[PDB]
This record gives sequence, structure tokens and C-alpha cells, in this order.
Amino acid sequence: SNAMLFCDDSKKYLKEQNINLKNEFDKDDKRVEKFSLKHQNIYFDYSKNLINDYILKSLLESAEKSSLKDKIKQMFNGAKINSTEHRAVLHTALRDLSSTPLIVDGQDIRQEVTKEKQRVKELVEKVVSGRWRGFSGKKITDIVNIGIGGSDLGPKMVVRALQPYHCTDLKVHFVSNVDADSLLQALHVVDPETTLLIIASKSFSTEETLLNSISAREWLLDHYEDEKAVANHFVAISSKLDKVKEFGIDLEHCYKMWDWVGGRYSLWSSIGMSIAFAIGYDNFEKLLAGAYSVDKHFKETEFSKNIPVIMALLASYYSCTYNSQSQALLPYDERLCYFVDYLQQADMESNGKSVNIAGETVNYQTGVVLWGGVGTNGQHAFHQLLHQGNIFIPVDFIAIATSHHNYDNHQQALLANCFAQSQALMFGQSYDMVYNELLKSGLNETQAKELAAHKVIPGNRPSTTILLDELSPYSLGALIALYEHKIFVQGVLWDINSYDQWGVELGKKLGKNILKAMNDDSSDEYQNLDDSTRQLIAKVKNK
Amino acid sequence: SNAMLFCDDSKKYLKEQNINLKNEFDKDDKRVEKFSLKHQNIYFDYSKNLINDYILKSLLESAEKSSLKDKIKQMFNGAKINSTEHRAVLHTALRDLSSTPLIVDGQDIRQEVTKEKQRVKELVEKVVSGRWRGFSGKKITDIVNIGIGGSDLGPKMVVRALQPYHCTDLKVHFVSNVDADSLLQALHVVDPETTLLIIASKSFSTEETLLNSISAREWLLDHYEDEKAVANHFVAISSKLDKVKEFGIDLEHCYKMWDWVGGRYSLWSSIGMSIAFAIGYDNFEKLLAGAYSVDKHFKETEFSKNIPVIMALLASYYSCTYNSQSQALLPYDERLCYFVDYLQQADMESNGKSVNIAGETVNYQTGVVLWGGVGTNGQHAFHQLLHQGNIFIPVDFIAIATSHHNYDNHQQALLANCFAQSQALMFGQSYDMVYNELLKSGLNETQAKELAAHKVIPGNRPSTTILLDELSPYSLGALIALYEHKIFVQGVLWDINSYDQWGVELGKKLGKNILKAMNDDSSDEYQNLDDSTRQLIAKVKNK
Ligand SMILES: [Ca+2]
Ligand SMILES: [Ca+2]
Repeated sequence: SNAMLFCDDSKKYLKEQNINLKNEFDKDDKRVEKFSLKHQNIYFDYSKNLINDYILKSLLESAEKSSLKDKIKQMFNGAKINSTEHRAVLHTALRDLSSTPLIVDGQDIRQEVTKEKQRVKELVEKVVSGRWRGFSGKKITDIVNIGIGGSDLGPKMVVRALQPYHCTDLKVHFVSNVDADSLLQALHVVDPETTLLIIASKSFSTEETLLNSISAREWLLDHYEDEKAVANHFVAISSKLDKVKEFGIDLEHCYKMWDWVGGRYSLWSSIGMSIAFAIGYDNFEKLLAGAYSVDKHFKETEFSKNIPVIMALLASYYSCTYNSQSQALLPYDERLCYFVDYLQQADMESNGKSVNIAGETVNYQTGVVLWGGVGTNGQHAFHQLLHQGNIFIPVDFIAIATSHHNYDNHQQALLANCFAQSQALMFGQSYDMVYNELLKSGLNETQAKELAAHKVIPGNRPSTTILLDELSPYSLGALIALYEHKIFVQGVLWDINSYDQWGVELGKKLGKNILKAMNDDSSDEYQNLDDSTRQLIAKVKNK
Repeated sequence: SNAMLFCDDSKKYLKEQNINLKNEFDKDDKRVEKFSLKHQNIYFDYSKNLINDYILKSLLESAEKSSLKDKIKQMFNGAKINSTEHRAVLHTALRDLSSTPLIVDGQDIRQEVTKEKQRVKELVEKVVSGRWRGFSGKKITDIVNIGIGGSDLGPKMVVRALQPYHCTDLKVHFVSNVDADSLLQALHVVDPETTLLIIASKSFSTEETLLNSISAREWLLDHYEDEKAVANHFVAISSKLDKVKEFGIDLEHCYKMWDWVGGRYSLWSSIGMSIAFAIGYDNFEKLLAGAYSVDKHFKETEFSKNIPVIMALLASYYSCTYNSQSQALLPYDERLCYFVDYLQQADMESNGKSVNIAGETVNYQTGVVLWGGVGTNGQHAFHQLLHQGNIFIPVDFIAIATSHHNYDNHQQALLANCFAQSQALMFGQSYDMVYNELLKSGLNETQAKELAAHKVIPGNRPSTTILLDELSPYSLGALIALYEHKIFVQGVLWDINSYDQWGVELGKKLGKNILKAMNDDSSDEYQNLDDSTRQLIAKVKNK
């Protein structure tokens, strides 16, 4: 295509600068000032990355020469930047506070977002206040969200992350996998007379959600033995109005899903109602507002001071020039235990693409594996490989300055460990240092010589630390939005469509064919199987 | 060193075979028979890997030429194969059923394993039966395990994985992170008078566990106001007898940790007592027995029919010849939700090493990133990248033929999806196939031509499927042991020490120094900081 090539020959010459982090911090008393940014109460420290002024300048020039400035405007204005589906990409509009005019494919987006939020707010208030009653007349005590992917991970992550803010006296449960263990974990602990279930399914056709929904309905009706009970116990987030009505849900309680909201960008929409059912609508608004803060930052700030742009440039630089194939994300807070899982979908489902916008196969690597784990626990699981393995892996740390309790010694130790692990990545420890330490420990020269090489830690390994003041609805919204925009920037620089997901279609089709084969070994489906699939089906049956 | 080089020039010539999976299954009606194995009720299907007879033969010859045969014997016989620490590696002995003579560094390992298991069995029986009373005289209802890493992940994973088998009427809770949110999640839901806490800490010196232990003790004593209450409410798994006694624990209730049991191989030892507290000791014995079954398989079976050897060869072949830097593990069962987290420690902390046994820096890649996620959920998160990204990633699927409920339609759909995803990886879908499908869907030629390239799925991507009959204590033990031995084989072929973890020491040291600096900005520690660490500490304080 005619697009600027990001991963070009010039990028390799940047890495020949041979950056040594210890030397840079020693020589440059402005290093932190140069390579850190603030947005409100988020501090973004990228100074332990393998950059200097020349490398950063070069990368920023690539951003400036690219289509990025135009693409940011196009996203926010509702241009159809999801070019394979001919759709706008307007998750930003879900959290807008600017109130500027936005008319897209005939709809006043401001009015439609606002009116839908009012419907959800009113639902949550009616349920929490006890005005909503189940079919036997009882107040609701439990909410069960039924959805998968986009319709599960964001709500589940946010509900956990904001646990200190739970305030509705409702318990919220998440059913997702078609594996019935998921449904059963909820059903074992809820009462049909006091439970409200949410079916989150755009087309009412996602297989797992359909089976879970039907099985939930059967459970409810086994209790009540009256079809009319569905209306008091189920709501839907769907566009498939006929199937929602056929299930027995009142269309007053069918909530909107717009085509310009990708599933993996949908927690901000009515899909997030389970968040509001846990933390109340006021806190859901604060979540939205935090994201807006970052949207305004991203939209308005010159690239050299723009956090998501810097995040994207660093990531793409590493995966281009060091040929790295993964990135580690290390949240140093228990509350963020589903954060990595959530961003795996946002990042990998967006940028795991092999063709550009024009449909040409690209000759450079695109999205890499995102993985990681909560700290300090990861220090005792996989940090060994981060320190002494021989895989190049960029590392992001998320630190939270203050927690939600008064165990101040624990919080101090948590932070000290976070900072110590980035410092260890930067400095390492050399043979001479180790050898001298072993002698001082009481080993003799022979013993110290035999052991020291095994303790050497190469160091000079990069990291970024993102420090939040606290983990509140607002700050979490800001955090998630930073990564949403990082992912957007990377897709623009790689000239891919971050907003489609055609790769998942084949497995859905093959799954239907295999289900048919499992039920009828005379079928064309069974006959056409590869023999691996055929013998796996046989092993299952002859159990 | 003089060791055989696994990642040599020959390995590249194997990949020039240009294996095409579809063509192989079409041409070779023995493909599944050749490239599958059974161990009891586990079926191991590696036939969708990028191999043929010649490649597999070549790889097996490398195993046969290596030190592997000798090293397997040395492991089981108690030779000090952890050569940097001068230790035996005898997690196998923890689950032995052979009863053969084993005398290692003066101890009769058979007697010591058996006598310790009897102590744990008796503890669990005394607590579950109600004979154990808290300091106010009440029966125990809750167990809180306090540990991190090796002293947390295995027990936590197993307790969840075997949830259908819980039978003691005790609720078991896991406290690990120094982040006090971990401790608080347990303390919020337990009563000091009815809780028994386990301190799992080899030296009673692991920082997080020490802070958690002290804070738990303070909670207990805030209630009772009598130091004597500790003895009725705490047990320890530790070798540091003086510190255990000083804490107030009876040495009758200090359980053994042998130096030949690595933390990441320790769930089989007394460290696993929390498993027994959930599922009973009889089920813990079944877990052990399943692992023994695989130990006997591994120890006795020729390499061409040896599941862990084949697993190891395939993995190391890919990361050598395709230069892949990660592996995906996809368990198609909700119960296995912590399985990936557990194996990340077993694999990465073992094989993330940069020097060989002789201490020389190796010129080949060693352990890679292990990641993944439960199916079918991952299909809606990251499988897009597995199908259409441009990263080479080997894939393992774990399938369970029968579950623990009678929602047979759900179980069938779960399996059909599992098999469909490996079939999709193998076959993909070409431009012509897609284009014709789009025309049949009602698109015109222009529209179909514009879209088709975006739907192409390259295919020819490898996978292994491991099918268990059911997920029972025994089968789970077998499953974990298969991966333990895979990891061992890979470390032998790479001539590294899989059983040390020197890389984690530096961060512990730096963490102590940073704690001092956070408490005193006049200290040498604060003065010596890099300015990134210094400014992060400042941002925390001026919050
Ligand atoms: Ca420009
Ligand atoms: Ca031989």
C-alpha cells in the first residue's frame, strides 16, 4: 500500500545506539524529566526503556509522518475507520463529556448515548431500591450476567477491581463458558425467586450464550412452572428484538448495542450494566469520566507528550527491532487480577492481523502476545525468566500508591518490591559483584568460582512503571483508556484494521460440523473429517 | 561444554521438509496411529504437529544421543542433579508407590515420606472430625493457607480443579500477596475462634509470608488477648524450628520441607496439606497415585512411546527452528482456571536460564513464555491472534471427555469447540474458498473481492490435544506430572539446571534497600538510588 512503513531499515540503526540504562542515568541528570509524563494523578515513567533523545525523536518523527493525526480525528468524528465492516469506531462516544455535535449515520450520538444511560440508571435504581420484584413478589438479591468475551471480561474485571466500592447489596455473578460448570457455579448459590439474569448477546446467536440462556430459562421455569415468570427475571442487551421477545423478555428491558461499539470495547455501554449493579450508577459515571479524561488527553496532546502514543511507539519499536514476540504486564495490586485477561482480548483480538487495510499480506510482524501476572506473586512464579532467561520481553508495571486499608507496612512493602523489580531489570548483577559477595558469605575461591556464573543477572532490561494515586472508579477508567488508545496507535502505525475479527468465524463453522458428526457417524460431516478429529470424537464416545 | 547440542544446524533441515498438515492426513491413513499415544485413560494426540516420520525419527535420535537416559535414572535415584545447590531432585519420591530402596544423604526416603504423610493425615482427620478445638473450645470451620509461589499456586490450583470432590465441610482460603487485600479477603469471612491457619515458609524468612503471618497473628491476638491461643490456631510447614516455636506454634505441628523438594514441585509434599483439608486425605492419595502412574511411564518407557519426551522434543524443536518465543496452553474446562498460572511457575522458573551446567553463557534460546486461557472463553479473547496473527505459537489443548454434571448438551458443545479450534488451526480457509462463500452470501463480485483477503486464515498451524476421560484427583495428578517431566526433558536437552532459581535473589536485596530509602531520605540507600526509583518513591510520598 502507499502507507508509511513503520518497521523499516531505519529502526535497526536506532538499536545500534547500544543504550546502556545504568550509563544513561549516571550521565544524564534530566533522564527522568525527559522520559516521564503526568496525566492528572497518573504518573507515567518510561525512563527505564532502551531509548535516548535520538531514538525517541526518531520514533516520534515516524508518528508525525504517519496517518495518525488524521486517524485520531476520524475515530472521534465517526468516520468508518473499521473499513472491512464499514463501521464507525465510537467507544469514545460512550463516555463523552464534551457534548460537541456528533451525528453519525443519521443518529444523534450524544442523544442516543445519554438516553440509553438513563434507561440503565433507572433499571439499576428500580432493582436496588426494591421496586423491581420477582414473579413471586420478592426483592432481588443476586444478578447473573450471561455472556462471553466482550460480553463478560470487562464487566468481570471491573467488578473485581472496584470491589471496595460495592454498595448495592446485590451479589453479581458471571456465567460465560459453555462448560456447564460456569452456569452451575452461579445456580448453586442463587434462588430463582430473587435473581435477575442479564443475557448479553448482540444477535442472540452466540453459541455459548444461547445454551447458557436456555439452560437458565429451564432452571427458572422448573421452579415457577409458569412462562410468565421470565419477564420478572430476565433482561437482555441485544439488537435481535424478535428473539428477545420470543424468549419472554419485555422489550422495555431490551437494551441497546450499537454496531460502532466493538465487543472488546463495550464495558462502557449498556453491556457494563453489571458493573453498575455492583458499584451503583454514580460510580459507573466516575469510571466513564476517567476514561473521558484520557480521551481528551489523547485527542488534544502533541505526540511528544501523549501517553498512549509513547506507549505504542515503545511497544512497536521493541517488537520491530528486537524481534520480540510478547509483552509482560505486571499489576502490583490484587484487585487487578483480571486486568491482564481483559487486555489480552483488547490487544490481541485487535492487532493479531496478517493483512493491511488494502488486504495485502504484510511483511512485518504485527500484534504480539500479551501476558503477565499480579505482583508480588509473579516474582515467585515467572520473574526468574524475566531476570535470567534469554528472551527479550518489554515489561509494564502498574503500581497503586495508596490502597483501601490501613496495613501501611504491607502497602509500603508492595511498592518497594514493584520498584525493586524494575531496578533489578535495569541493573542486574555482574560476575565480579557476585563473586565478591560469595567470598564475603564464607565460600572459598573454588566454590565461589563454580557458583558465581549461575548468579549473574545480565540487566539492561527495559520497563515502564505506571503509577496511579489510588485504584478508584475514575482512575481505573483512565487506565483502561490508556491501553485502548495504545492499541489504536499501534494498529494505525502497522496499517491494519484493529476493529474487525474475521479469524474467529472458521472455528464457529467447524464446530457446527463437528457437533453434527458427533451425533451421526453416517453424516457427510463425519465422513469429511480429518482422522485426528474423528479419533478424538471416538475416544469421547467410547469412554 | 561437552554436552550434545540440541539446537544445531541439522534441526533447520528438518523444517525444510515443508510439512503440510492437510496433505499429510490426506496421504497417510496411519497418521493418527503413528502420532498418538495412550497412558491409561489419557490420550495424547500429537498428529496435528508439523512433523512426519523423518522429523520425529531425527528428534528421537537427538534424545537417544543425549544424556537423557542417564539423567532420568539419576533423578529417581537421588543423585545431586541440582548441581548449583548440590541437591537431589526428589519430588518423584513424594508420590512413590514402588517401595524400592532409596537411601539419600543418610535418610531412608521411603520411611521419611511415609511417616510425614501419616502426620498430615492425622492432622487433617483430627481437624475434620472436630477433635481439634480452637482456644475457646470450638470446632474448626475454615482453613487459611499463608504462602506465596511454590507455597500457594499448586494447592490453590488443585483445590479449584477438584472442587466437585470437596468433602470435609471446611472452607479453604489462600493468602499470598504482601498486598494486604489478599489477607483481608480471608479475614473478612473467617472467625478467629473457628479458623486454623497454615504458615508455609521453608525458612520463615520469605518477606510476604512473614508480613502476612505477623498480621494474621495480630488479628488472632486482638480477639483472644492471650498469646497461648496461637497454638490452637496455627501450624507451620517449615525447617526453621526456632522461629516457628518463637511464633507460638507447637513443634508437633511443624511439618517437614526437604531440600530435595523444589517449591515449584512441592504440592505433593506437606505443602499440599490444604488440598487434603478440602478433598480429604483419601483423595490426596489418589492425586499422588496419578502422578506415580506417569512417573512409572516416564522412567520405564522407550523414548518413541514416552509422552513427556515427545512433548519436550516438539516444544524444543519449535522454539529452536521456528524461533518461537511462547507456547499457548488452552484447558477446555473451567476447573482448570489456575492450571496455566501454575505451569508458568513450573516451566518458566525452571527453564528461564542463560547459562549451562558448566556456567557458560549458551548461544541458543532456552525456556520460552508459557501463557494461555480456558476454552471456550479464549476463543472470544485471543484465538483471533492464534488464527490470523503472524506469530508462530505452538498450542496444547486439554480436553476432558466427561464432566461432573448432566448438562450433556453443554459438554458436547465444549468438546466440539475444542476439536473445531485445532481443526481450524490445521486447515484455515483460502481466498478462493472465502470469495466463493461471499458470493453465495449475496455480495457482488466487487464487494467479495474487497473483503475476501481479510477473511483468509492461513492454517497449517500446529497443535497437540491431550484428552482425559474425566478430571479426577488421579487424572489431575497424572496431567501435572506429564508437564513436570516435559520440563525436565527440555532442561536436559538444553544442558541447563532446571532446579535452581538464582535470578530472584537480586530483587529481594534491592527491595530491602528501597524500603530503607522510603523510610529515610538521608540514608546511603536513598543517596545511591537511580533517579527513576527515587522519583517513584517521591510520587508515592507526596500523594
Ligand atoms: Ca505530519
Ligand atoms: Ca544413547
